[PDB]
Amino acid sequence: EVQLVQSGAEVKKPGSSVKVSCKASGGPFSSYGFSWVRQAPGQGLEWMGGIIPVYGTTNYAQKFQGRVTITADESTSTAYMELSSLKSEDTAVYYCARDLQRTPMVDRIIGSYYYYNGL
Amino acid sequence: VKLAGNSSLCPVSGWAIYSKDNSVRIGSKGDVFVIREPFISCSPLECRTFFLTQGALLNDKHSNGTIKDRSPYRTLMSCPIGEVPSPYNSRFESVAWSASACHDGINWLTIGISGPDSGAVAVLKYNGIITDTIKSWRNNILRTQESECACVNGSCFTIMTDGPSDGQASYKIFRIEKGKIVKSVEMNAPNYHYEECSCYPDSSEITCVCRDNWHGSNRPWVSFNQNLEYQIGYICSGVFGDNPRPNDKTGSCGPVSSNGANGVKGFSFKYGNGVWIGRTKSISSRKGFEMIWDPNGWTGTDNKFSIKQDIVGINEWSGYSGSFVQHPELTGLDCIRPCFWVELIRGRPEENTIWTSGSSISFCGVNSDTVGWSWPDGAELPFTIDK
Amino acid sequence: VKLAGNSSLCPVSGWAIYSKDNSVRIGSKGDVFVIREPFISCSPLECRTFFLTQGALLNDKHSNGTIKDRSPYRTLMSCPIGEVPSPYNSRFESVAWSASACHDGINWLTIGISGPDSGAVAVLKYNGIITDTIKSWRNNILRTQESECACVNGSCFTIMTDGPSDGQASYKIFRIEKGKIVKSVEMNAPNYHYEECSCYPDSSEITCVCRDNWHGSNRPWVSFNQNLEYQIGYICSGVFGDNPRPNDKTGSCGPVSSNGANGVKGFSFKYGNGVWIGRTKSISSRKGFEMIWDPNGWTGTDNKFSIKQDIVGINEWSGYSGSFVQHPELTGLDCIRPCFWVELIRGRPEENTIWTSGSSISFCGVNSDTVGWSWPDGAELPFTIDK
Amino acid sequence: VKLAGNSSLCPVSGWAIYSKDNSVRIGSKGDVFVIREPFISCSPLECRTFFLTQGALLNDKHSNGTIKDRSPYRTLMSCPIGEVPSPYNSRFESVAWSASACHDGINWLTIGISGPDSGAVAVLKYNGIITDTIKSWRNNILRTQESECACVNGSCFTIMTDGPSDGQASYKIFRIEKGKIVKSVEMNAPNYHYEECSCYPDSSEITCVCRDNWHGSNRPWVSFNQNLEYQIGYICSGVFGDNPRPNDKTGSCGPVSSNGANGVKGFSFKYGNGVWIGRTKSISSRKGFEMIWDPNGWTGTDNKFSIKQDIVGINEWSGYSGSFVQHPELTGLDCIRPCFWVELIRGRPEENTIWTSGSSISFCGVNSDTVGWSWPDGAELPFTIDK
Amino acid sequence: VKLAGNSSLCPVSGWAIYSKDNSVRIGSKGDVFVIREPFISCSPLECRTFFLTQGALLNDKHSNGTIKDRSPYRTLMSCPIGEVPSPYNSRFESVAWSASACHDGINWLTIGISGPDSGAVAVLKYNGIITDTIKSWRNNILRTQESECACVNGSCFTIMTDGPSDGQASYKIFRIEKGKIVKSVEMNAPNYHYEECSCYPDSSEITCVCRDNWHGSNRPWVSFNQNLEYQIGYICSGVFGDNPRPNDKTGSCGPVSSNGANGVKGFSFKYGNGVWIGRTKSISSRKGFEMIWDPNGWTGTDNKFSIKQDIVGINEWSGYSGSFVQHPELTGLDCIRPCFWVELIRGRPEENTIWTSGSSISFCGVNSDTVGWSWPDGAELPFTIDK
Ligand SMILES: *[C@@H]1O[C@H](CO)[C@@H](O[C@@H]2O[C@H](CO)[C@@H](O[C@@H]3O[C@H](CO)[C@@H](O)[C@H](O)[C@@H]3O)[C@H](O)[C@H]2NC(C)=O)[C@H](O)[C@H]1NC(C)=O
Ligand SMILES: *[C@@H]1O[C@H](CO)[C@@H](O[C@@H]2O[C@H](CO)[C@@H](O[C@@H]3O[C@H](CO)[C@@H](O)[C@H](O)[C@@H]3O)[C@H](O)[C@H]2NC(C)=O)[C@H](O)[C@H]1NC(C)=O
Ligand SMILES: [Ca+2]
Ligand SMILES: [Ca+2]
Ligand SMILES: [Ca+2]
Ligand SMILES: [Ca+2]
Ligand SMILES: [Ca+2]
Ligand SMILES: [Ca+2]
Ligand SMILES: [Ca+2]
Ligand SMILES: [Ca+2]
Repeated sequence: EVQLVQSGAEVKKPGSSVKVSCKASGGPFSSYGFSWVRQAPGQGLEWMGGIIPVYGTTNYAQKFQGRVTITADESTSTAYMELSSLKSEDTAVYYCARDLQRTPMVDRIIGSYYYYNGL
Repeated sequence: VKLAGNSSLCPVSGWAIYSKDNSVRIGSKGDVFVIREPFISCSPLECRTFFLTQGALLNDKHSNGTIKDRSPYRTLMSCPIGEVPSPYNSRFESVAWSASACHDGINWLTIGISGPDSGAVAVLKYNGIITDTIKSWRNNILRTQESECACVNGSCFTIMTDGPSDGQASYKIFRIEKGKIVKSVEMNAPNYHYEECSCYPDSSEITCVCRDNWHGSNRPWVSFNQNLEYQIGYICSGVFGDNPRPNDKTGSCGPVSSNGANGVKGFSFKYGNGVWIGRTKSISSRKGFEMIWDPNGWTGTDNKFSIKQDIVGINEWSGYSGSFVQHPELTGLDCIRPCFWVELIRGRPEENTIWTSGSSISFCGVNSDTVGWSWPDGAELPFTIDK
Repeated sequence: VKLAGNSSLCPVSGWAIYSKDNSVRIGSKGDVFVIREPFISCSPLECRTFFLTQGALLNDKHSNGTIKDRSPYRTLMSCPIGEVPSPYNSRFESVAWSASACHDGINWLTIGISGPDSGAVAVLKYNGIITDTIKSWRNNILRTQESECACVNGSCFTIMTDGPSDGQASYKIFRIEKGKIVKSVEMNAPNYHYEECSCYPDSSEITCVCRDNWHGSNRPWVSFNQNLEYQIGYICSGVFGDNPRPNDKTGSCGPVSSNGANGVKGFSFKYGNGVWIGRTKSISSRKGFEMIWDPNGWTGTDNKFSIKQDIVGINEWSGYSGSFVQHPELTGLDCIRPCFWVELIRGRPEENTIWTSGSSISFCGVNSDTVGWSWPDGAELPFTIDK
Repeated sequence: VKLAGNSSLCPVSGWAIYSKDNSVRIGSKGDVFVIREPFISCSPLECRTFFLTQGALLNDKHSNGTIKDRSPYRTLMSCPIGEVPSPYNSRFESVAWSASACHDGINWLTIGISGPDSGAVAVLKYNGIITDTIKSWRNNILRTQESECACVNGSCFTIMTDGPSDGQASYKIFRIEKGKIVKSVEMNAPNYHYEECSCYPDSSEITCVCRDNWHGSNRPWVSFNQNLEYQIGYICSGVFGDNPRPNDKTGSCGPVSSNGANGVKGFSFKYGNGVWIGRTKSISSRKGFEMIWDPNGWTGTDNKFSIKQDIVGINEWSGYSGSFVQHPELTGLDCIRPCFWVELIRGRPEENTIWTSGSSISFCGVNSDTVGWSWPDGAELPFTIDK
Repeated sequence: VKLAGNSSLCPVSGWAIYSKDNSVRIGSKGDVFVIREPFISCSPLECRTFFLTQGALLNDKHSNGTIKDRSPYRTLMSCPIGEVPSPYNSRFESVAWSASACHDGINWLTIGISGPDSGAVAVLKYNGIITDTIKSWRNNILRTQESECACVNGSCFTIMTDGPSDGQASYKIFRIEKGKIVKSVEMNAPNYHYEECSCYPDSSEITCVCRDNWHGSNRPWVSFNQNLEYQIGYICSGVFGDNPRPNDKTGSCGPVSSNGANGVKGFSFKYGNGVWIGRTKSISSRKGFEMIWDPNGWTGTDNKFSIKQDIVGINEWSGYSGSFVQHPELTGLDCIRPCFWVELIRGRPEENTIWTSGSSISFCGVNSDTVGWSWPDGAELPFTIDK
């Protein structure tokens, strides 16, 4: 099966930025959607953004537009999430989760294209 | 002289192979364009292979990341059939990442779409001279047949789509004369989705078989006359023509939602209530190709068919397919004969390379003995640039 | 205007060199098709070199295992004489692993055979437009001349073989008019074997010299008129023309069984009771080439001949050979002049490479001073791809 | 038949993309000339891309140090539009390190300048036959438009400069008929500087927009009739057209000395007192390109303009630009339509390579919907030869 | 229509540069024939560059040992002027290691010499059809002009040599009409030596300037009329034209024995008692080239001349040079204009490579301003194949 290994814990002052890695220690990486979900302590799940590395496309939630950046590295099978202008309300546990099915074939690729079957 | 186009489709009973360029195989050594979305179109004198280049050559570092269908470097170019799309034998047509081209009988008409996603502009050329332009009216990527347009009596017609690829969009029919758009009609087709139509003239009218990328596993169609009065519908046959699709089952004259999400450019030839259906052999991936004759498939919903001819083996890569006709002006026959081409996509996303390109095969309908076989791309991947 | 073809063969007294393409040598650096079975055919305006590519280029990995004569990637293409068969100067004709082509005087006729071994279909094109098809009638590999066909008065003729290569097979004559098969006759030739015929028109008739791959070291022949009434027989000369063969000995007007097993495509020109014989110099391998004039070899069984002209040295590689004519319409003469080409096979199975290809030389008959020499391929093998 | 040229410029409201050759990108793999100073010129039948080669190919060691604009190896050559300038598709015109070419309607006129700096000679060819020569009259490098010349009624005109590039020089107008210089006039223009003029015919006269390399950040211009009576001046608009230049400010109908030192070849189309200005986006480097419509810019000194259309992004390399027209003989219109090309310089001095070359894009004016975008060179530098 | 050729040579006062192919420089990357002995010849419509290939491409291993002037792989081919001799743009003419070609006004006449040294046969082609042959009569290598032949009134003339290169040989004049040799005369020239003549028509007659390889440092010449009545002699000028030669000294109307041993192919244009002499700048090696006008050099023995124009610098490699004319049928003038080409030999024996090849420059005579300069080959040797 597939294993997603994330970077260690992080502590930041407000106004700074943080970048978290997500190394897909398995097969899937290239043609699979990767999402970044955060969860404040004692609160619900909140989806920040997603990426499809084969198509080089990203989709961000309207709450995080402008200060979140999700990048991929097709060589090392690693995904990244960078959140800038950090506020104290951003204190949460940040998860990265692959999708369940291979992405469909898109001939007309929208720059913000993303698919979601289930993480 | 002008192409009359008042002849009906010749009735066919098979498909004889017409051309095979072996591009990607020859591209491993020679200087060959990285291409995608090729199509064949014929004049009353010759036939040509149009294609959208990526401004790069195979086995070159500039073929990296050439999945992306839209870039300022893509150009519509053309070369003789069965010939490799090389910069040394290719004629330039227009700067485009979405194109269409046909010959009214006196001059090549080419339609090139370039520009940003919100402001794409289709450049119309007649004899290589810019004759008209049309701008995206819904500011979501403007796209066209990626196959030949259809000319009748001196007027050529095409289909363009503006809007979402995963939802309801806007579709327009155009009537071009000597490269000038003279009439256009937006189709009143709610819950329909039209993309990358394969239009062919049929005895003074035109019928386009298209691709439903939004909720359709059967193929939508639209037919119209010179005044652009039109009729819409879906191929009712239970032999589903899109890819992906479900297994063969009870069809529908409306869009079939099962596996109705994104599809593949295709074609079909309607003969009364029957239909010649070209489709992939696989249900999920773009593998194999075959021609199926359903004698009642145009208006009936059953899955029964009477003739099937193999084109590409189920294990080997296939891709876009489109129709192209050979008019009596060119062949000397008394009816407009139908033909088709098949794109053989190699590389990304299915294969471990840094590039995506395609070769082409083509077949023409004959009323004589034919045979099924597998004419695949044949390139051994990955290439040296992929290590 | 149509090619009349009512002139007799010009009488010849030698052979002057006509072309040499130096393909494989230039293939070491340039972009050159891996080819095999080349032949020359002329229109009333120009002469062209047809060939069966392998969908790959020399010194490329896709030239691996290209011994196999049949694949879905082989295509019939043509380029000007003496020119290298490159994708940058070659015109596409048809998808084929067995082909034939000739010019009736108004348009190129091409015959391309592709498909499975049990269902091979020959696609006939007139001016690149598919005009007819013919399917294998014995379901064992369908094959044709691999040299030019012969046109008289507007009708072109060819030979096709269906059945075993090591036994009795089926042989048919065709009479094509503007790419449409108008008449065909199956030859009744028991104990005969016909393969890869070299047909030339001779005073309103056609005589084909062929290859007996089953039990024949002399060459079988068949001559016929426009109504396809035909004569059959073998070259009686004791100067055996096939390869392999025995040493020169007493010949036979029937098939000579000694070393009668598989042969090489060849040709011959009959002049009354005499014959111009082109053959290899070696008796076992495909090495060297020479032209021999036997003044009574067509009807006599002795081994005596009066003239011999060296073409390729006995130590250097040779291969298929075939006839091609230049009609008075092209030369301005008052008789149809004979010419011939020689294929120079390099690589497998005789050489330590991963590929097999060939270059070509050609000679035309003249009634003037000539000289014998050795014009070999000249490529230094193995190539860099073979290491 | 001769090109009349008595029509006025078609009025334009935008620019539709006409060609893009993707040379340097394809030069990374294919065999492509190292070129610089390209320009387009059209006959009544076709359009061609002329260019000055360096006698060398991209990614080859002979492309080292190819900054130097003058060498005995540079040649003026031409190929179809949108095609890559390869030795396999390029026609030879003349040996030149400074060139100009136009079609009077019956035959290509080419002007090639070669020789030493003190004795440079311009070779004039009409249909490739040398028809006239003209020698440097001030013994300091003789140079010409590096764009198309202008033909009216059968007479073609050009501008040549002899003397210093950083000071007052000598400028002459020529009137060529069938390649023979029939009249010339030296311009009485003290304090003016003319280099690399972009000349277009406009209703039986010619107006050239040029480059002031000595003290000018606005563009000098000269207009003349068939008798070579001329008028001189500078574009008064505060939208400065040269590169480098100052920020947009109050302009002058004389030379603007601020950032008046060396500039870039450019063009402009005058319409009454309006002007379509093509210029770089950057003020210092050769980056980006845009078209600006100033409705009073030809005679007014303010910096206000009403229309701007993006051509190349401000961050991507640009270079020479020049005008070329399509006459009614070619387009069938009733007015001479304006177009223009943009050279995209890559490599030295701005980039870490051993070479300098360029690709081209072109646009034609239309009175219909257009869009602004960025169509840059797109080559990934450095190349393998630069390591 | 036929080339009349009854005009006298246009009188000239300089030389304007006509073409430069930059072959070897482009050959370092592109696919370029290894050539030697190139020459230009013109039809009433175009001019072409003929050359003798070696059946191999530059920077390829098959270009090893290509010093040897004679091999069964050498072929005469032609391409447009100023273009690189590539297999993708070169037309095949004949198999030859010694060649000549000219256009009578209706069809290209080509003469190709191949075969063994003792039995060489020259193949004559008119419109690519073999029209005649001529076999060596002295059984010692048969050779010809290696430059264009001269056609007058429909009859073309050439010179061939059979016998020793270091002693008395046999020389013949031929009168070909439509590729058929109609008359020949062996010259009665004891103590003379003729090789590689440069023949040009001059007012219904022909005058050839040739190379004395046996005992001559001045150039021998022969002039003749249509009936082949001839006159022989040597250029009397003390400005010696061969290479090697002695310093300029008192000349002779007979052969000058000082440095009279083997020479270089050259040319000269006679104007009354004057002569335009093309020669190398160096006295020992093949370095540099220049044009010298000696107003009495044809009949006078002094070393005085009045005009000298530099062509190639004394430090840079030169080689064969030859004449070629442009008839009034092509130029529209009232006199047959003279031009010339220069071969720039690179590699062996003078340079450290495994190969020998050459590029070409050409000039045409004009009565207008010209300039002297150096237009060398420009290739940086050794190439990558030489390491
Ligand atoms: C073709 O294009 C792809 C992009 O689609 C290029 O992929 C990029 O590859 C480089 C390495 O070759 C990656 O860089 C690495 O970054 C990590 C930090 O994240 C660093 O630790 C490594 O040492 C390395 O520098 C880069 O992330 C990756 N980018 C993407 C978007 O995948 C590929 O290199 C290109 N190949 C060619 C031949 O042009
Ligand atoms: C060209 O095609 C031939 C096939 O005709 C390829 O030959 C194959 O070569 C590989 C090795 O290169 C052989 O694999 C070996 O298998 C043995 C087990 O039998 C294993 O112990 C070795 O380590 C190796 O993996 C393979 O058997 C052989 N196949 C045949 C049918 O001969 C050849 O590799 C191709 N070359 C190129 C350049 O494409
Ligand atoms: Ca679908
Ligand atoms: Ca059914
Ligand atoms: Ca046999
Ligand atoms: Ca005998
Ligand atoms: Ca300036
Ligand atoms: Ca203003
Ligand atoms: Ca000498
Ligand atoms: Ca003198």
